[PDB]
Amino acid sequence: ELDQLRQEAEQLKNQIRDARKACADATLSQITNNIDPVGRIQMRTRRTLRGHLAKIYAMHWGTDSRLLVSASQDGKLIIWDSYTTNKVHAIPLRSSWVMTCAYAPSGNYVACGGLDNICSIYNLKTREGNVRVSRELAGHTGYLSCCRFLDDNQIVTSSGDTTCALWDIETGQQTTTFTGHTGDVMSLSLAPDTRLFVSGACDASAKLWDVREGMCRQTFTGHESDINAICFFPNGNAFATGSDDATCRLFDLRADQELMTYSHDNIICGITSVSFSKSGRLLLAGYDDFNCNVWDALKADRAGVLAGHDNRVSCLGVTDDGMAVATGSWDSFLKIWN
Amino acid sequence: IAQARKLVEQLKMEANIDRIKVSKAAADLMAYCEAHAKEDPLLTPVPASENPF
Amino acid sequence: TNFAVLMAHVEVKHSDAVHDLLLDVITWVGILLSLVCLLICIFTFCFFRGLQSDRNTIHKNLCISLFVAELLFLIGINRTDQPIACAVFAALLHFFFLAAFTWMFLEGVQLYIMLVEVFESEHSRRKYFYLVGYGMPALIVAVSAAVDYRSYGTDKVCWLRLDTYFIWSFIGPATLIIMLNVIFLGIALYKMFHHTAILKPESGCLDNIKSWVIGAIALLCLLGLTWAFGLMYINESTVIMAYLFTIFNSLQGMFIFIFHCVLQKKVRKEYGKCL
Amino acid sequence: EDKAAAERSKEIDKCLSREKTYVKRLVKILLLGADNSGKSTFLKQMRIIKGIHEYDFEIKNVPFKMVDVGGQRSERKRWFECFDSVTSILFLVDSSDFNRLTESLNDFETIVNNRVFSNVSIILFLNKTDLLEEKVQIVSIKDYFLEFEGDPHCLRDVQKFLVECFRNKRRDQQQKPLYHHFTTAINTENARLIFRDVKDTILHDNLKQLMLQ
Repeated sequence: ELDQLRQEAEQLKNQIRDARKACADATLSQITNNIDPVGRIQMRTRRTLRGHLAKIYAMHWGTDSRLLVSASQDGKLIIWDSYTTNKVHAIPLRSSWVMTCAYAPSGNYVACGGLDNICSIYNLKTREGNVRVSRELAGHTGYLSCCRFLDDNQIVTSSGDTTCALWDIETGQQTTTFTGHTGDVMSLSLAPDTRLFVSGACDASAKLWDVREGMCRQTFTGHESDINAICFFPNGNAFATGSDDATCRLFDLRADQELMTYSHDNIICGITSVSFSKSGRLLLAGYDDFNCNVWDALKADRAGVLAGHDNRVSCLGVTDDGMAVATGSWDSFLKIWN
Repeated sequence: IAQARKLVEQLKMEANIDRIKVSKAAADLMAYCEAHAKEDPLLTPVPASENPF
Repeated sequence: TNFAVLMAHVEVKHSDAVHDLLLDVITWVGILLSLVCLLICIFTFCFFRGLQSDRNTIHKNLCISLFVAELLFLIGINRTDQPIACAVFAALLHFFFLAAFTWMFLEGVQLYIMLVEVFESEHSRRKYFYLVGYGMPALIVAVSAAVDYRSYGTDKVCWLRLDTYFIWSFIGPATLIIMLNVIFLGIALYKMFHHTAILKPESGCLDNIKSWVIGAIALLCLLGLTWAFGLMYINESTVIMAYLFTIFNSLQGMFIFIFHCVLQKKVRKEYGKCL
Repeated sequence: EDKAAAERSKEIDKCLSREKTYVKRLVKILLLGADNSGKSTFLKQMRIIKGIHEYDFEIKNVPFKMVDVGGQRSERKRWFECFDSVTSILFLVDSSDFNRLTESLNDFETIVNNRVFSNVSIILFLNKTDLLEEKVQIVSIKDYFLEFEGDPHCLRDVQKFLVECFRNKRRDQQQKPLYHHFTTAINTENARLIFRDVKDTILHDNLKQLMLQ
């Protein structure tokens, strides 16, 4: 019955596969074969941050490219100062299992979450000079894997129970729920216009979501394992993601097709984190081989290896101005490259 | 079941959304590369005189 | 001349003197080879930050004390024509040879800590470790100088004296340390056979001792049990017992480097990362 | 001067230097059981009392943390295995309802064989053992299972049979040992047994360094 229609619309193309083979001329490699390679990229460690006690899972930068926050399994948040290696604030936590961080654009609030299935919002600047818990948002059913800010009074979360949600901080209730997956959700990225966002999954698939209306518009596939990280090209018209199959890929939205693949022959272990650059010419990726690789997006070859971490690299970040690379591994030393 | 109907409706609504040629949607990244190729510090190194940080 | 002079209480008079040359050449070669291998380990234990614990400090301080003592022995033991030099040289040799034995006793203390009181302690003891390894060799020198000070320089060699029984300021503590370090070696040997020959054996008593000959041999270097051979030299026919002292105790840096610095996984990986 | 804020940066560091001796002196063990295992009664009778629950106590001036997961062992993903710093896994299973031993044994096999838990110890608790004497005379173990060779009326034979079946599916040699006991509601000796079974797994790690094997 309906299975035949589903097969006709999926297995028998019907603009889902036929329309894919009606938009590509030969390959983007033909167009890009007229660009000289970037060359050799060598980076060093400028400053090293110490003070944590356990492994590090997440970190986030700031709007001024000067202050950053990071989380550890110890159960503390530290607001650093990359210019002078000085600690400004240290905030304890109620749960020692933490997986996410955030940093409000106005620099007045800090968000956190983990295996307690609850998001916590702390106020930074207030009278009497002390940090205290300001909001405690609960209502999920799985476990949080990513949370981001939109303004001072709106926050978006993604959970491991195959859902995403948007919240109103002032009241404490949800407004829109994005359902419709099969596996867990491991990442989330916000477009640089505060209008849409993109969510990965554990079913080797990714989806693009609209905030206001609240339904999916585009779904992409083409992997064979869990999808780990995701981001945006700094224009709002492309993205790139990696998986546990040790392969990276780049996806578009208007053409609605896969364009570029990044892989090798000695890469057996998978990828953990993905981040882009200012001009989109530097894709930076972290693996569990105690290293961190740099690919040029247009080409499909490496151009730099960032060694120096004794243990597995877990978090990667770039600034807004464009002068930093922040890395955090399973040891307790954040590293800054320039 | 309602799940089959929801899946069929999603497939129908995910097919007639129009498309574009791959070259036209693939030269955009190349154009953006030289659109902001001078403000990227990690790509083109800058003189060290810009403060000791 | 020779190295057994440190642990000798009675003078020896050979005949058809051929053994003195073979007792001096071995001493020279052993000290020269040990001094080289005793400096490569100081950098390993004081520069790398991954290998930092309560056991690296003991090794570091023991190596430093041994290096200073051996250098002083090489430089200042035939300057007999000068009294002022000999007095101070003997005092320095006494201090810097007692410090090494105290740091050797701390190794047995560490073995007891690691194999009986298994759990970590509430408050740190890394400061007390410094008050006992460098505190006792100060009080001992103080009282020794108080009793009789002019007896710091002989007519032939330059250290202590044996007509006034004054060499027993270095022998008594050494033998006490050796006797305590023997009790410690036993507790490890009982634990290594019992536990790993009752928990993961099966039918068959095929000498479990063989599975762990190394490590057991390696601990002999740190515990310093070979020095007892110096006590068994009381006759001209008993040369075979002083012959082995100059063959093993001079070559102590070599063993302590080839067992605890170039035959372990953690140090090998620390070198490989730098490479 | 604005550069006189370093004092604050120092005041934080001291705060993080006083708790460095509390992580090196910490032991964490992970509890696992079943619906009828008896987790609640065992937990409540130890002078101690949505998501993961945590309990903290001390035996002979040594911190101990109990991490309890409520009905979420079905997560077969790999990102959930963040319990790589645990020292022991404590499994609880019943021994009176013979109809549900197969599923429990399969769960035990699945939990042990994972590669992450390769440097941890396994403690086994067989609950009941007080209802087993009053029940074995009416039901024969030869019916539900057919591998038993001993007399199906002596308690020792069935106890050895259960222990052997549980212990014969632990593979990959033996990097760390396995233990087992027989307690239901002692609430006076359970703490001591765990303490004596977690001390040994630290001797078997200390001796490895002092042996070069």
